[PDB]
Amino acid sequence: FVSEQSLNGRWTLKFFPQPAVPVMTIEGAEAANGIVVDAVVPGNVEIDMEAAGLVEDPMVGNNIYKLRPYEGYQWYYSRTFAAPVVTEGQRLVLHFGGIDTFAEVYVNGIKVGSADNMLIEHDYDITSVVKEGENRLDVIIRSSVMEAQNHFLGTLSIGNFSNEESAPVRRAPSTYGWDIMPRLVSAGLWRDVTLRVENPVTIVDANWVTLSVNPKAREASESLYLQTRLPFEMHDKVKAVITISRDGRQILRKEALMRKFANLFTLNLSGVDAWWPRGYGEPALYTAEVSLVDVTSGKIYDTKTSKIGFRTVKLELDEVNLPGQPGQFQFIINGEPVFAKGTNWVPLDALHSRDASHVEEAVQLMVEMNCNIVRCWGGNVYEDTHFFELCDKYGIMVWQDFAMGCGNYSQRDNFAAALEKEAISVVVKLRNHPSLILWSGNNDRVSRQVLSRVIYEFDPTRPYLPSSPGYYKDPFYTENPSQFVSEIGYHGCPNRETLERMFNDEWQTGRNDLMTNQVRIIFGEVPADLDDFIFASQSVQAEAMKFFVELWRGRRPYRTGIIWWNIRDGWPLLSDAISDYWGGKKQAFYYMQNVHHDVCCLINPAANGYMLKVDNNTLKDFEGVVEVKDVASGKQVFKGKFVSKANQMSEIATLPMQKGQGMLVISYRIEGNEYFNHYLYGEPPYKLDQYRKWVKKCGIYE
Amino acid sequence: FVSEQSLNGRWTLKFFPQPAVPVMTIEGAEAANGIVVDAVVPGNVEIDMEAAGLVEDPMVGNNIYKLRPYEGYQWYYSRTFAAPVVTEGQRLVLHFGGIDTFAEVYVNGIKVGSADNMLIEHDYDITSVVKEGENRLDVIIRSSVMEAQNHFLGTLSIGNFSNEESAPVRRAPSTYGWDIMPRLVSAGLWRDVTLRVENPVTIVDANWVTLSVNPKAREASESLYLQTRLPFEMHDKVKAVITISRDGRQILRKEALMRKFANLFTLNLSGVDAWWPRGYGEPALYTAEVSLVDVTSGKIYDTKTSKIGFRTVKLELDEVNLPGQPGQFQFIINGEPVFAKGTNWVPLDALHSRDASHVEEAVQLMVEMNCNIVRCWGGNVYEDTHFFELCDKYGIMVWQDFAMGCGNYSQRDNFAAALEKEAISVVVKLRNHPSLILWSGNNDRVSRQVLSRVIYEFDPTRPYLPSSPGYYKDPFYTENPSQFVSEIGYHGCPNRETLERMFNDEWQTGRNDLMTNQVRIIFGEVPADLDDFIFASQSVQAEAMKFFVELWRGRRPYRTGIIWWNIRDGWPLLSDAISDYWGGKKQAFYYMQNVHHDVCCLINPAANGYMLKVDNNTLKDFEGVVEVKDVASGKQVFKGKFVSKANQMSEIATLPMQKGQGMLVISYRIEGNEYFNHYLYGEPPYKLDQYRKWVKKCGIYE
Repeated sequence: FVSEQSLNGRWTLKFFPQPAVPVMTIEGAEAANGIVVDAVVPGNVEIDMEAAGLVEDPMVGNNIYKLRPYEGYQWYYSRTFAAPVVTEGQRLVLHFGGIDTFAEVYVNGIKVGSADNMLIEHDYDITSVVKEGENRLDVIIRSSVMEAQNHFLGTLSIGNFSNEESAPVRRAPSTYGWDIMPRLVSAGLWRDVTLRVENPVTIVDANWVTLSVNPKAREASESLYLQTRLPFEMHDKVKAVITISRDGRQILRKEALMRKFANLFTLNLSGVDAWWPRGYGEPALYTAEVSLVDVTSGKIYDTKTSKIGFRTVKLELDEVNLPGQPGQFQFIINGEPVFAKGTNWVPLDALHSRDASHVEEAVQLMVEMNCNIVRCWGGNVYEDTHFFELCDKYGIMVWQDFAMGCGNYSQRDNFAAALEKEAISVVVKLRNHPSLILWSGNNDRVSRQVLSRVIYEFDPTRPYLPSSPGYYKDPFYTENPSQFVSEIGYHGCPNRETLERMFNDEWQTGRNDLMTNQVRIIFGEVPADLDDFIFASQSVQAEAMKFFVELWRGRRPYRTGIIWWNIRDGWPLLSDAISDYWGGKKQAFYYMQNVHHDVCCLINPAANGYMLKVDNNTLKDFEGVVEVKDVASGKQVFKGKFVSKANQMSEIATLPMQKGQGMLVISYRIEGNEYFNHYLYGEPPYKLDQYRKWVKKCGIYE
Repeated sequence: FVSEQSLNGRWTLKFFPQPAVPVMTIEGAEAANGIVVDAVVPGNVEIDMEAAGLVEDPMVGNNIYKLRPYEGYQWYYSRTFAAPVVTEGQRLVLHFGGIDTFAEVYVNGIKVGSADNMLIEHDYDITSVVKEGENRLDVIIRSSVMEAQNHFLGTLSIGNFSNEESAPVRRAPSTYGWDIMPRLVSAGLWRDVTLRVENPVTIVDANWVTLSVNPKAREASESLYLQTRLPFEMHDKVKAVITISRDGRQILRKEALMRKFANLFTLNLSGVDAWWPRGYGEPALYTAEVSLVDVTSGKIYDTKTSKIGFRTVKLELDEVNLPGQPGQFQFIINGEPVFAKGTNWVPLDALHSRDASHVEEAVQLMVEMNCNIVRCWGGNVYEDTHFFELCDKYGIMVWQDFAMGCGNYSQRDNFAAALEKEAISVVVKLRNHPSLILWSGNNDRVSRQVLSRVIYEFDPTRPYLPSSPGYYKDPFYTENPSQFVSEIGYHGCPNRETLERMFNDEWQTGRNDLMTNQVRIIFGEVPADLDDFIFASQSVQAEAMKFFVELWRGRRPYRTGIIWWNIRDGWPLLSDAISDYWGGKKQAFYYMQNVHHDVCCLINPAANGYMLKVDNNTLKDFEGVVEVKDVASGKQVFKGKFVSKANQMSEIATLPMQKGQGMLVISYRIEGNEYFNHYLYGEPPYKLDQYRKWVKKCGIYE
């Protein structure tokens, strides 16, 4: 964009209870009896009120329930802005990255738009209403909860675990409450507000599509679907300048005279690397830039730049074993069947204006874990562009769920038009990121028509799948027929430092019972000491998660992927996450890390023994040695060389059954690098002090 | 509702020919040159004009054809009403139970609505337009026939037996003419007009769904889908009070704090009886009441009460014998396959404001007949709530056809939006009646999309079936393959008292020939005497109907149901009904009554004799004796005991073929109760005097 003048910073926020007739004008907003405080954009209204000392910190104890009255409040944002320089023919666009949710937008007392979706951007042409000098921007938000009473719900929209208030509105269903995730509806301008100046000649969209890729020949066929705004007097007088580069070095430069507003450019490239997920290769990214330049004067009218990756994606459905069942598929990246291992992406923060501050660390948790895939939960908002940029950079594939609740939705025209608008917005915005590999829904009007037609018309290169949503050794897990398990979870108690900071009735804020259960089956009794209960509850979560991934990794090539719930909490809570809201890595995080390795030696239970395997999630063969040794006595159970064939599971040896309870060490070395693992044999209940000494003498985990 | 002030009574009706430009304003209505007369609401405009002596009685002779000019007239209803007490926050709703059809509704000279469907209710919020003191209500109806010329018809909408004027409008197709049913379009406010006052806290809908039922254990799982209007200041401060009772005794009382506007309550009940159709058990009904009560003050904001029945319905489709053919299904009520026997429901009156006055007696005709099912014809209007209440009370299942004509309809957006609005209105209004068991239609845009999507979203507990629409011993009836015959009919001449009251050209008002035919095949010659022709024509209809039901009852379990056309006339006419418009029971009515018994001994023709059967449409076993005796000579053909197994047909004996013509008596006694039947053997033509003596000496029918 020619000019991007930010409107972030200090605004004026006036809040008041919403009357029977909602306030939708500036006159009623300034006449209403309310409280005026300073606000920060981007932000949440609860953050502004806590800065004013009007609400307590909702992250401690039961303070979150004290935000209940504000769900029926209205929120009046207002600020003054200076009008940027607009010459004749240019357009001034007021850009909202996120309005939660129902609001009337005014510029100089003139309504410029009416917003009704918190998950998509909002752009309003304010060229004709802006004035010279000081201008006025007013946004009057009304109660999201009360808007639901403007709709009549179908039978199948009531009673589902999704809140009925979430059914007729386009908002993140998690904000209304889920499992233990607490109700925090909130409101406000939770993303950037900016002013954009566009030339009469401008780029509307630049769609990059990888037609084909030959990784060995270092070649790729890349298409550019360029749509521009082009006055006819500029036809045959503007040229498009396409530039592909990597690390400063220019790979390709193509110029073409713009004779029409929409064009397709096919670039056959040489000496370019393919984009691969983690383990299967390098996440090669190339800077793709297109510019509209005047042929005579050289004036640059617009320029769009993004980092793309040459990659092809295909979902291979298995119709021989369980045809059409959830999980009977496998991702084919660059013609190679990949094994998916990763986490489900939950909200990063109940106050979603703080999501961007957590994106960096949260994605890094997947890097240390070595996740090659991540499934963004449909109950959460759509993450912004920077999240996908990090997944592009670190080679983490993205499975994107369209925002839906666990329960049926409307089948009428009004809700379909709102979902089509949302789908077209999200698809066009994200369809150029190589990390994104799959759209997912869940004649049901939303998934089997509206979302499918949008993908068919705006993203034909990605698959669209409308489906797939006590003792960890129970047949419930060990005899699951799903080639690709999606949401597998287990509860763990957060670290003591997180407990003493977030905090009976406070712990409840049968799920808390589930914690005490799992410790009894594994360790016999519930430890009276708090520190002993934390280590025991975290060790149960650690072994259970490790067992799940090792099971799927060891049953390849039938098993094709495993996504687990989850990697990080979005609120200081007692849940199934392996890392809490403040960055505390629980005991499970380290157990899984030694199993998500590119080449991992593991043990699976066998009929008359233990099966020592080695899994390879790369495209190269590896040689090494592996040594199995009982922890307690130190006896060597197995030691020998192994060949890890590329992109497959390899069986090494069948170990004899050990006596009673105990632990085995897995010491294997690859190319001079030492890697470590373990296997808990025997039958529960175990002695907690014995399991503690096994971990300590193993010398792997603290 | 807090206040229901009726607006029924005397109105002011001004009628005039509709100009080229239809009158749609109060100013043009009062300026038009017309006639002003007193009117009665609810009513039909023809009834008001006959009270003024302006039209003759359209029930005598050819007077109905003199109402032709009024089809192009406009009708201007007008009255004054006092405004009920409305406090701050309350809503005043003007309720129309039925506007026929196209009208502009004005309150104090301000248009509050525009109506375009005579089959559904119309509600308009007149809170902002009502004034203190005397108010004005004006309804300007225009010509329904002329509105059709505002549409272009498809090829398949022209030429069908449905009138082309009925295709593009939402009106009862019967009003335009059907078979001999005469054309009487009519107009007016044919149902109640009332004023309703709603609190800010009010009940929008209370959907009762029987999830499951265990008749033996006297248990049932009942769900309540409650949708309310709830100001946020009332959240957590209003409670819902649910009460299930029967005959004053309270069965269940549940209270729940209203924390959101829409909720699902599941009630697991004990000591409750299931609802059964006639014969299969008791029509147990329970008073289900929900109220919104202020937790502090105890103020009752709203209360909705209705009688429900714990019942489950399933349509078992036969895909082995004739897969997908009409009639190859059977109703499963409470897990039991039921045998359906009943009548088709035609209009109760061509002037439909008189329907409510006939509902009581008409439903009683099905009670004396012992019908356990009734199919409301799609050419008729949707009956009101009281009709379904009587079917709930007397255990008569209801098969509801969506209002459609025999012929294809439009496939464009305008007609689909009008039908979706009508379907959503009718379904939400009737989905709580236990007697209702089936919705029926007939990629055809109406049945295979619009109606189906409405049922899927607003009534998932009931089946939706888009289909099934000379000598009575001709193979045309005796070799019909339909397990469930739906519209089986036969003509009979009404009683003499009905002829001398309704009345060549008058009798015509080849169908009248059909009467003279059927008497010739059965009795040889056409009786010259009128009384002799009436008895002969009614006896033909009586034996033919009796034969049809006995055929289906005797071929169970393959045959699953039989609905016959029809039980009652809606106008003094010569038709196939077994009871005329003035309540006169024709000879067929009594023949069918002795065959619709819960346990009926009957005879079916066999290959080399007669098959003596006993049918059981209950869930209990019965023992008795049966005696067969020839009428003319008095010889005993058969006598012995029989065991009637529950809910099945049982063969008793194969009787030898009797000589020549004659009649058999069927004298069977069950639990000390005497029941009677007969069988006409031989081959037509018969002597009418001989058949008369057979009936007289049989001692069953007068």
